[PDB]
Amino acid sequence: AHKETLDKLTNAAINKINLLNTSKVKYLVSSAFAGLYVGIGILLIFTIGGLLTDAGSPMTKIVMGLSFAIALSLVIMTGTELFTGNNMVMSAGMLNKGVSIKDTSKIWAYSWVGNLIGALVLGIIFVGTGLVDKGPVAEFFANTAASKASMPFTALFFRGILCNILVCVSVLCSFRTNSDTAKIIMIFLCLFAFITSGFEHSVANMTIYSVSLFSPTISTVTIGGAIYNLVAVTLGNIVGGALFMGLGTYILGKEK
Amino acid sequence: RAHKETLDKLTNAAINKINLLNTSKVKYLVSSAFAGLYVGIGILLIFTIGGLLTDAGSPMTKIVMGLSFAIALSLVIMTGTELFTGNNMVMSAGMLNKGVSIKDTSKIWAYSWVGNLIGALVLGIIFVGTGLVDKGPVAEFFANTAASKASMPFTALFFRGILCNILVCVSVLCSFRTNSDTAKIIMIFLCLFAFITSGFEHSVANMTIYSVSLFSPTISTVTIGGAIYNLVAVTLGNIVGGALFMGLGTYILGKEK
Amino acid sequence: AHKETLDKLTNAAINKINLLNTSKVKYLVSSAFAGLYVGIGILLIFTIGGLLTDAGSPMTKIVMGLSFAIALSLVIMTGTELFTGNNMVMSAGMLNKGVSIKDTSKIWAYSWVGNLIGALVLGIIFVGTGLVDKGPVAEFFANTAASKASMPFTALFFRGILCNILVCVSVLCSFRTNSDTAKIIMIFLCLFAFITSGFEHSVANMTIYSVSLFSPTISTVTIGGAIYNLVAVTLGNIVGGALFMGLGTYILGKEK
Amino acid sequence: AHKETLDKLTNAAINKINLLNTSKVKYLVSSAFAGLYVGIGILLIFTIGGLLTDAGSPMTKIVMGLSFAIALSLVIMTGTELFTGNNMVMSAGMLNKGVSIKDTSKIWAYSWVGNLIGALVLGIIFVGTGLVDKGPVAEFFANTAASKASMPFTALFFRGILCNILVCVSVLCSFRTNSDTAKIIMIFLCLFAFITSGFEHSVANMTIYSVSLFSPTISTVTIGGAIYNLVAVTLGNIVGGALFMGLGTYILGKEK
Amino acid sequence: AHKETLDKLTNAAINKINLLNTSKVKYLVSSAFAGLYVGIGILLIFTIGGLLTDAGSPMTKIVMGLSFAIALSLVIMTGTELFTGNNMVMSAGMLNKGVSIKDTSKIWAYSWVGNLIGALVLGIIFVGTGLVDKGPVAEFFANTAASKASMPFTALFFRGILCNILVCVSVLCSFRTNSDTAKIIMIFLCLFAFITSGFEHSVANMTIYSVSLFSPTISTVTIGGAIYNLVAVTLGNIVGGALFMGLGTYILGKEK
Ligand SMILES: CCCCCCCCO[C@@H]1O[C@H](CO)[C@@H](O)[C@H](O)[C@H]1O
Ligand SMILES: CCCCCCCCO[C@@H]1O[C@H](CO)[C@@H](O)[C@H](O)[C@H]1O
Ligand SMILES: CCCCCCCCO[C@@H]1O[C@H](CO)[C@@H](O)[C@H](O)[C@H]1O
Ligand SMILES: [Zn+2]
Ligand SMILES: [Zn+2]
Ligand SMILES: [Zn+2]
Ligand SMILES: [Zn+2]
Ligand SMILES: [Zn+2]
Repeated sequence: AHKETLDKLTNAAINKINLLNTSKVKYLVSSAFAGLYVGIGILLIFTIGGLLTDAGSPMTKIVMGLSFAIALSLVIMTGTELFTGNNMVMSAGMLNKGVSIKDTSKIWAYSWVGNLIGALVLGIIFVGTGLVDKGPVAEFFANTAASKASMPFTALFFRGILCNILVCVSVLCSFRTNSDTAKIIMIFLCLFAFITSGFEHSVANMTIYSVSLFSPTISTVTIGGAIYNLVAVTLGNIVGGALFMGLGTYILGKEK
Repeated sequence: RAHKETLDKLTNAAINKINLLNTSKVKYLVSSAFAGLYVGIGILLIFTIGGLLTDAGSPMTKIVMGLSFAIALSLVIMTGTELFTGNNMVMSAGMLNKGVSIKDTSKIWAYSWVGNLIGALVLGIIFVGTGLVDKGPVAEFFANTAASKASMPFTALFFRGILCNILVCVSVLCSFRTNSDTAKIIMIFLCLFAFITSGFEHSVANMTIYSVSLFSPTISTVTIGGAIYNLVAVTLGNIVGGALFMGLGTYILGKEK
Repeated sequence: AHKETLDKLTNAAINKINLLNTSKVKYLVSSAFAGLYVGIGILLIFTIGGLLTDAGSPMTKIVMGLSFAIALSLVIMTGTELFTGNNMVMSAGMLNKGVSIKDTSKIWAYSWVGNLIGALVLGIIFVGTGLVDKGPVAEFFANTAASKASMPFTALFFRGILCNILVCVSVLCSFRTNSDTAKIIMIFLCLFAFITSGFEHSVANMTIYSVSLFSPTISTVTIGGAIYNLVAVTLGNIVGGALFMGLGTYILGKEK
Repeated sequence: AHKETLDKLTNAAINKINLLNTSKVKYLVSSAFAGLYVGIGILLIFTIGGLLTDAGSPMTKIVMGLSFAIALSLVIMTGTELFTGNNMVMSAGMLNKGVSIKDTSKIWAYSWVGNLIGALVLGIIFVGTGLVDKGPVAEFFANTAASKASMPFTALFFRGILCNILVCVSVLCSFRTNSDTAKIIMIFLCLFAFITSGFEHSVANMTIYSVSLFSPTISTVTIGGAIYNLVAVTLGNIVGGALFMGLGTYILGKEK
Repeated sequence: AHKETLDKLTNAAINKINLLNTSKVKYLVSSAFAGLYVGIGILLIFTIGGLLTDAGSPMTKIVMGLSFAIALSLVIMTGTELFTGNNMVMSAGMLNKGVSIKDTSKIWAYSWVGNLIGALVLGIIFVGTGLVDKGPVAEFFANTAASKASMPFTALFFRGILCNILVCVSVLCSFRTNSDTAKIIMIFLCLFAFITSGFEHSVANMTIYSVSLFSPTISTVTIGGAIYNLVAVTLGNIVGGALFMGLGTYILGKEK
């Protein structure tokens, strides 16, 4: 049912841009929450990364992956604005003559900046719990944040592609089912996949660098490196979202 | 995107609460009691696990603990009973939405809080009578955890409670946005897995923690003035996460003019 | 929604006493099965107890509790007469003016005996499988039946209270959801909670003592010690089922 | 509600026999598929039993049980003819005046033989894969076949009884719910129990022996010993299925 | 309920060829995603194999099977064209007189070549991430591709069969249920069964070899060996898929 799906997608895009043109406050607040949601998932899996790494476990990355489902499940189940997901919706709705190229440009920028705000808000709050004053978890953040800002642009860009392919395909999946359960399971599988395989998610990283740059202990990485990671991964996501999933669902769901 | 339809569902839920309180206090407390005892049953389970595993020196203890805490909020959702931390978002949202007053909110918060506590007290007492926390790893787990929580800076507890309710209320929010019960349970399971393992603080869960520690004859790491210090700051944290975050969010996203 | 549920419970209660006043065969044959169904859960988690204990792992209690779900899941899905569950139904239905004190006591007695007959039959058959001729499993039974029969009264009594709160609250959930899957998930969590936490269920114990008594491989049993545990635990279940859940569901769901 | 189920069963029995009298091809082809489907489950959990026993694991049997769900999940979800299941269905239908005693015997004889053809075909093909040319799995196969063909008749008979009580009770559940998801979860719990507990399924054993015999590695099997196990368990199965489940479902769901 | 299913199947077949006859771009792009989706499943379970292998674990093969569901799940939920699935559909469709032999061979050819386009695309992108420049994963990819290539034709062939009997029987299931969750669960089981059992999947192998050839690590892969495996496995699938499931779902479902 590609036609029915492409239509759903396009409506989604129109609804998004409509919200933005109606209330920037509403759209920013909705995106803020999606960032805090994806971020919560990060906090869970780095807390797991810490516990399991300190204990020298081979299962660390598998378990970290199995436990990330909450990040996207919360976003999908609350109907909040996540930038990575708008990479497919805006483009798919754009090729379908439902939204302009500006519309897409505007939703991407606002959803992005909006997601960042949720991540910064979460960062400060977590930091204030003490839970990263020192120890295995605190360190797991510092090291990870360093690893990522230290990788080749090509490596990130491509990691970013494979990631948003998985994310958007689970979003597409939710558009093609009525089972909120099936929705969640598919999100579970895709995040399990993208997390454990080592792909890069622009928004989830906002929480990673948010907590680092806001933590006292963490001296390891600069703000300039956080921008290099987000930009290289962002571009990667955009490609994997718009140029693969966006264009793909349109091609499969046109009618002449 | 179905925010108006939901903010409505919320604003209605808020009304039914203050309505229930106003027609029968026996009914509102007895409900709040079963909720506290339900959230507490969840603490009995994961603290038993917390004990078996720490005594064995496993690195998976906090992970397995968070995973098993699902029963706490699941019972409360599936029975439709009054939980204080859940009303932080409902009453809050229903208030901003011109459905209930500030007086109603603080009435429901108080009666459900004091109500949940009765649930904990009854549970703890009964749990002690089972003899399961006379001695051993579990007793030691309650004893040690009770002390760690009572001896943390105010700010730490405060923020730990904020992140907790954002998760607890959001799982509730999810339940107002789906007709699948299975979907409801899963999301609760995920949100609880997150807040437990991440090390966040839930006031009504702590009532069973302190209920059991203080009531146990052999567990003295406690201090009632300590349990109060915790329950107050964590509760403050929960209200800020439930009302100022989720409550205010569900409304800002739900209005129309 | 408590009016509908309380009404719903009262109807269940009235059906039970109707079935018993209509056919004692049907009601004992339905109780025997519910006993033998819960008993099956025991045979599983004790076979699991023998293997994990003999090997001495910490997870033993946790795995056992996660595996007991089948016990009450068969009872609910087959729709058969479990004594512990009748503590809430008959209790609430009675308070709601639908059933009489005499009706409650009959349904309580007849399902108890019936459940027991259920376990006796399971025991004999299990004994004949040889699965308990000697080794970890038969040892886990022997060892477990001892401690249960050597615990102070109040301990069992309270343990029985907490058990039937969980067992009945899962039964309650199966009255508040149209999703059969959601039913099974809730039973799962409740049975996981009460098993791993070390609470006492009377019907399940009939199977424990059924095997320990029929198996040649002795025990620190002595029947008299089995009647002591079954009597003290049953009273606990009754209090937890009737006084807590039964009366609780009534108070929340009356109308004036 | 039991006549509404007892009715479903009686209709299921009438349709089974209607199929046999309409196409001995269709009924066999269906039974051979059920047999092969169940065997497929065996191939998985013996591949597991081989991996885990070799490494000396205390979890071996527990993981085996947890993974055997696929066996009956294909037979129920595809609607194919399984002998063990026909014990309760044909039995209950025969007691409810739906089908005759000769009807019950044809269905039983054919489905049984049909299931064997499935196992044989699967057995052959599996051997051709080379996965039993030598090693842990092959050893687990030949080892388990022996132990089974070496146990007293009684043991097998009683194991067969408890095995079918469980396999049939899950088949009953699938008659008592409209949730396909629920149907599966229940099959999962029932097989988990009977596998891990130590009970004997006659059709699953066909594949166990199919492989052991057709397998290039000597044996220690003796085909005359394989028949001993299949007769012992099959009879155990019949009792468990017919006398217990069949008779119980009829008794609980009559109308006078 | 096979008539209705055979009808449903014959319809899928008619739609597939219709799609191909109406737009080669739509069809190939649809097959490109199916291959890439199945490939993502491989990327996941080889990342898992690399980690657990390097840590020397006996559970590795078991954890790989449990984590492969995302492969056929993404495909069934996006409604995309996977060659191994068309072995059954086109077979049953043909025998039921909905499509021709020419129609069949076109669908087979185009999906297979379409799936390969997807493998090659996933390959390039994945290697571009550095996640296989060197290490346990990279070495795992290399090592598995070598084993597969260096295996007798008869072995690969028979494993291709059993693999597709499961891949297809899961597609058959998705045709028989309306529970989307039940569809995923059943796929999860079937992919668990064939991965852990050690069976051979043509399309999954496409990404294995796609990554082993673009990958920097030197090994014993040999292109002539990749074609030898792809061919001998492809065949195996065609047989188990068409000669087994196709013909079976036809025989059980025709009407006279
Ligand atoms: C906290 C306030 C956030 C405001 C974010 C607005 C940033 C807009 O950014 C611009 O928006 C244009 C359309 O308006 C697009 O055409 C441009 O591509 C984009 O850069
Ligand atoms: C047995 C439990 C009794 C609980 C009684 C709680 C009564 C709360 O009463 C409320 O208190 C608020 C302050 O918290 C005030 O702002 C409100 O005006 C007042 O109505
Ligand atoms: C073969 C098994 C037969 C069991 C029949 C049990 C009959 C129980 O009968 C009931 O016993 C109660 C107390 O036990 C009494 O309070 C009731 O008055 C009485 O009807
Ligand atoms: Zn349209
Ligand atoms: Zn309104
Ligand atoms: Zn009424
Ligand atoms: Zn009739
Ligand atoms: Zn037709």
